[PDB]
Amino acid sequence: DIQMTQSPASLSASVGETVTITCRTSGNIHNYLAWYQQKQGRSPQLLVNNAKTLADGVPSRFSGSGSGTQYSLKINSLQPEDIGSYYCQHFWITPYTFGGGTKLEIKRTVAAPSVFIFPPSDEQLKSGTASVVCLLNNFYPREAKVQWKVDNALQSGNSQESVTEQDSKDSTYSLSSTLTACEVTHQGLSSPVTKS
Amino acid sequence: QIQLQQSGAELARPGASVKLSCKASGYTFITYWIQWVKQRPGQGLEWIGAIYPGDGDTRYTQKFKAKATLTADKSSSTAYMQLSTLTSEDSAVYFCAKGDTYPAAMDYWGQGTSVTVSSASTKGPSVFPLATAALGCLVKDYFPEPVTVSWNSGALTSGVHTFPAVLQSSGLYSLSSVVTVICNVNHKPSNTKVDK
Amino acid sequence: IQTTVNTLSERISSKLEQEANASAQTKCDIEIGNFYIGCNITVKNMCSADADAQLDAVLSAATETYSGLTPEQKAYVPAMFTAALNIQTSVNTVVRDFENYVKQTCNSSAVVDNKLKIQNVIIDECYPTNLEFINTGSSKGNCAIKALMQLTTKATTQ
Repeated sequence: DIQMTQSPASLSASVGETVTITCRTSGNIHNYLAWYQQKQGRSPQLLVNNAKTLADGVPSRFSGSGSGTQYSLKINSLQPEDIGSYYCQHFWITPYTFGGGTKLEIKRTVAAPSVFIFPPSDEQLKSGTASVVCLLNNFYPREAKVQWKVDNALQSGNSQESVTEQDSKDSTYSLSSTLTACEVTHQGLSSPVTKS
Repeated sequence: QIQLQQSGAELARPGASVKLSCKASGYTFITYWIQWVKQRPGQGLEWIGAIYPGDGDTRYTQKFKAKATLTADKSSSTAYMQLSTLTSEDSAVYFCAKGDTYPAAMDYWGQGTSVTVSSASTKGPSVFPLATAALGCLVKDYFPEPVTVSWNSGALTSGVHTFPAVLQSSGLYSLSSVVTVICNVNHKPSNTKVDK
Repeated sequence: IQTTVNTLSERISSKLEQEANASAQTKCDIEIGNFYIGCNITVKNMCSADADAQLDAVLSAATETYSGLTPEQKAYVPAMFTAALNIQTSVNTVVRDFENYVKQTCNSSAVVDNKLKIQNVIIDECYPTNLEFINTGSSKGNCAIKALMQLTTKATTQ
């Protein structure tokens, strides 16, 4: 049974840097190997086939190399559209197995959140529910803190939050927090912005 | 040209059974192997196995040899995967994908079926609105996943951030979608098409 | 040289009709489509339906033909492996090496899971030598026939 070690499981890099993902096999697989790219909540798409052959529509910065037990997907000139997970797959002999996956992310300059706040809409209030929403739009360092303070009281155990994946057009993140004032703490602002 | 259509989002019951359909179009469905891959949420790619629609021949990964039965109807150009004894680990996304005269790499991929196995009941979303400025939609209390959000029937793409849903403690799901500058929420598992 | 090639085709046809119980009138699952290359190419269907038995007979035919080879003829064989399979060997290990090559190659997903009915066989070089492709009827079986045909041709380059 062929086993597949793919390394690394995460990578960060700046636009234009070159990036390499390695797949390692327990046996020789004689270049019966595919690479796939998976963008967030989409189907895998074939990138490289038979170890070295690029697929149709795949840009020139993708390359594949490898011999018997060691195969590599290289991205010279890393682009923000390349954000996602990358998998290898051998087809040397049934059963077919995949790789663990590499999550590609982009290093960029620090970007401060834009903060907006939303009042529980009337319709929700009519239904005996009150959700208040805080949105941080497009910050780069993903590390963020939203603190909730209604009646200037630090609320706790009553908020739920959600981040997106890096935006390919900005390399930034977005964040949404629900309470059923917000104090935003991030390393691109000085004093924690507070909207209420 | 080549299109693989997959069955829509399903709610399965624990310990029962679900049947997934993969309709091929744009090629000779009888000369190319079909393959099935499973992805548990936030996890990597799992090779289930492959069927040869002509012969009807199958190959399987051992793990799934008890869980999944691959069949094909040549008359309809539909491949079928049958899942039995549904545990929670079968809550995942299942992909079909066209291979070659031998299974080989998966060059064209179906869109994927989200299967949630659960005792709970289907519930349609309530879409509450939210106020460059940020506006948005709150999609509260829905089960199972997933809900799709579009803005202006797909006109509005730039500035949109649909967030990963959150599991409110009730066991119902919630997500918000915002855009900076009427929203169309779809929930197939309850056949809901609200356009606030 | 060609005298050796004829022994091989004889021994393959005999060993096949015996252990694999095949005839020139047996139905072919896999049929050879086109053969591409002073050499004379012909295809002989000697088909059956049990791949593993076919592969075992081809190898005993090649083993016998090799062992029968004279000391001088043998010494020439190592060069053909490198030329035909990019694999090195020696007059005391050719046999075992040939059988690993085949076991590995002819049990690959592109051999054994290939549901293609018409198979084409193409070979680059050849030097009036008559060459016979024995269609065994299986991708596994024909896979080993193709391996021997590669060694035979790069043998006719001396």
